[PDB]
Amino acid sequence: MYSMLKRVITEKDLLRQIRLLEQLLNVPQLTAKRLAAQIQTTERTVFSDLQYIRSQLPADWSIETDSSGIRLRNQQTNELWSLFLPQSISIQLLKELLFTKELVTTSFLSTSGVSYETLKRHIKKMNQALRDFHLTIQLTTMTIQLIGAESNIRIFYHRLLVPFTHNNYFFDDYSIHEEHYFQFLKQVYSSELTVETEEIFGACWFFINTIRNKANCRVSQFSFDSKDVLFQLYQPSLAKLYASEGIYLQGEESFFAFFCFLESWNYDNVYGETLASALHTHYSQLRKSLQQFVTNLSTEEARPDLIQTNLLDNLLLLFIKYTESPTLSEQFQLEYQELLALSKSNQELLEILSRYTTIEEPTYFLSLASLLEKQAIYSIQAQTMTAYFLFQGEPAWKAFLQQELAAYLGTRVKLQAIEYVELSQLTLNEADIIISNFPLDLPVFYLSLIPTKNELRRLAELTLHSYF
Amino acid sequence: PQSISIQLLKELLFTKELVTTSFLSTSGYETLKRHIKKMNQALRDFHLTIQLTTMTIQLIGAESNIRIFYHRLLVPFTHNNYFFDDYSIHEEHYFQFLKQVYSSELTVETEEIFGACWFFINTIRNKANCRVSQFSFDSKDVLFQLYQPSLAKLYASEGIYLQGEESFFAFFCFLESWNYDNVYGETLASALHTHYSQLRKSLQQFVTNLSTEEDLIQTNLLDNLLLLFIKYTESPTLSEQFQLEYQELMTEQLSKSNQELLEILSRYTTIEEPTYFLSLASLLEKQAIYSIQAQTMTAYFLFQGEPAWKAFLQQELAAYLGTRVKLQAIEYVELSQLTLNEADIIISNFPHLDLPVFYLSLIPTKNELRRLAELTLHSYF
Repeated sequence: MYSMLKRVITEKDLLRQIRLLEQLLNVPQLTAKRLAAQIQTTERTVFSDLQYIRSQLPADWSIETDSSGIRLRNQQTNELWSLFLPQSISIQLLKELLFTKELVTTSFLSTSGVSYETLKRHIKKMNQALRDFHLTIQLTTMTIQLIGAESNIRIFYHRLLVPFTHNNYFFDDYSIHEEHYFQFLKQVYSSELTVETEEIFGACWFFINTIRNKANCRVSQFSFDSKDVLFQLYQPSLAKLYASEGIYLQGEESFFAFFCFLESWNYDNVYGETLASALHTHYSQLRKSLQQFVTNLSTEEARPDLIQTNLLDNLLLLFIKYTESPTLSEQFQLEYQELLALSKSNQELLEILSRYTTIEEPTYFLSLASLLEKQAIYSIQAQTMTAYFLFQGEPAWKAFLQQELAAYLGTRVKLQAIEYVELSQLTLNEADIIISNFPLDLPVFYLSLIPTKNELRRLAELTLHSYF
Repeated sequence: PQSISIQLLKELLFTKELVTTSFLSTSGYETLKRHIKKMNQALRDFHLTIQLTTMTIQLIGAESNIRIFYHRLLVPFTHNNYFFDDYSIHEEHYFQFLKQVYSSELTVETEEIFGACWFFINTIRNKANCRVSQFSFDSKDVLFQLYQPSLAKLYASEGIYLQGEESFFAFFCFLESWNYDNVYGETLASALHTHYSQLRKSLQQFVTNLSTEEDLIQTNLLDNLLLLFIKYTESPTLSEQFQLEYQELMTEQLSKSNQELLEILSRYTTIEEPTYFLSLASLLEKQAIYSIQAQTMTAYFLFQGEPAWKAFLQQELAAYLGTRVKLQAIEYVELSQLTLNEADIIISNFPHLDLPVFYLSLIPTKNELRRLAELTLHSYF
């Protein structure tokens, strides 16, 4: 979330205060002094932290404190983060290691204000969270450096800084650089290679790749195919984007930049005609195997509608992303928290992915496979619950109430009006319920004649196994 | 059981006049005058009142309003033996009556327990010699004729012969239990078409003229209004008195148009103080309009994170939020260029302070799914 940030701040008081700050931007209610539960500390410290914060807010911010509680008000949000984050040594150190491969230790001790042994002690802590990304900061009396494969260095920064894509402390004058990414998207969206993408994710990649290129930290050590078709199609417009920062991309950098862009592509996409035809013409082997797979999944769950969903196009794109570079696609999984009947049939997906590529721990991939499958199946499944509806009282109001309830319960809950006589029903499944206003064996949800706010909370709650 | 109140209801439920000493001692005069004048403040809400003399205890006002009050009082108690001695036996009689209707070409959907409870009360009141009078009705009315034989047979099962006014009133209790958005059997439908086609023609002009006055014709408004007009024209007096039952509902939940409705109404029946009719009519319009508005709020959806997750989550949010809510995926770009209305929210997990944002966690908790439902409530109710 900001949780990468949280793992990398080594100063606890400052982390605490960062957690306080987010609290009062995130929740524009009044928060109670009692909030201290949410931050997990004493109210005492909350009050000391607030005063700490107050003493250094820019003029147009304020924190107002009373009986009604605590609240942050302003007469833009990242100006607060730009004030507080650089107060942390570990963030200062990561900011400098993003822009140069190596720092002079004495010169960083000088600007941070700390002793070598103290920095050693912070860097030990930081190295515990970098461990997962396959990185470590080495500290000598001469040099401070970020050791690890350049691809993994960039993925870590991307995870860490994507939320700060509009922050001037990390990306000096970001808006001018983002305008370059916007211009590249316009050209893409206005051509027949148009493709939908996550633009903040894209733009932050553009920023990171530019900065590492200017600091002479180049990527390598991954397989790709120089002659890959999608790569060749997009290479020109990616060359122009990076050209706008005075970057020329050598062979490896150029594929990396393209891979980063590809990772930003959405599912259920709308592809321009040149992209479409390239995907129909140059990936017809993968496609056909996935077609077979989707027909066999549909057959095995007993609903041929599946074949008319986007599952085929989504799975193709998933496989493309993985077979473009297994080294990279694997390493890119670190951007996120890697958190039965499909999983059996997914052994066929797993064997198809041997046929084009090799992969080691496919758990993340299978889980994306599953999300796409599950998604497809839910787009076509009918209703997964029957809200049985027994209502005695004024007929006009029953009919209106019935209609409001069905609409509000959404398109997966069937609301069926029944009579007492008919309720001798062995049509009940672990999921189903009866809604009633009449006292009445069974699981019954009682509604007031005019449903209360409480009744409707609990009612939505009990639909939840039918939705996520 | 020790509610002296109840206890007085019951004797007057099952007995017209009381000897007051009988109650005075059958229970435990001045004390009773106290309980009655407090009772009497609710009674007034039904145009009822209890009267005490030394001689008798007596519920003054129309037998009709008494029975309506009892009905609001007991539809919940319909499967209770304290009020309805062996309800099981009696309800069985109501079920056979429905079958002789439901099997047959007179079928109509109704609220069966509201119906059963009317049958029980009308039985009780007739056997205790409290007759209704004091309304207007046509004995040769075709819907009444149609249902009279099956109703006569329902009451015959309790040993009752329906004396004329009691006949129509039992028919009306039944008619009042009929649902809207109904489906009618062949003989009922044919009656409807043969005796109300002109009225249907006039409500159809009305629905059109109302649909341009602000696409309603896709709704079921027409037939539901026909049914309203059918209930009402059977007895405006009884129609208005039965509104006493749900006073609560209506007094909190298109007025000029409805003058045409009244003028139409006036060609078939009297329209003296047609307050309820006007509230019912408004509630049908409301539901008809409701089903045809489509989207009343927009939830803009800003997501960054794993694209597979984006697509699943967008789908499931959209379904959960329902059809009256537009889930629109936007990029950060368009946030500044949103022209955004009262109801609208921004759902997100990328982070400007003062905005109608609802922050979602990459797997939303039951808890934040509760809150989200809440934000939609003014678009659904």
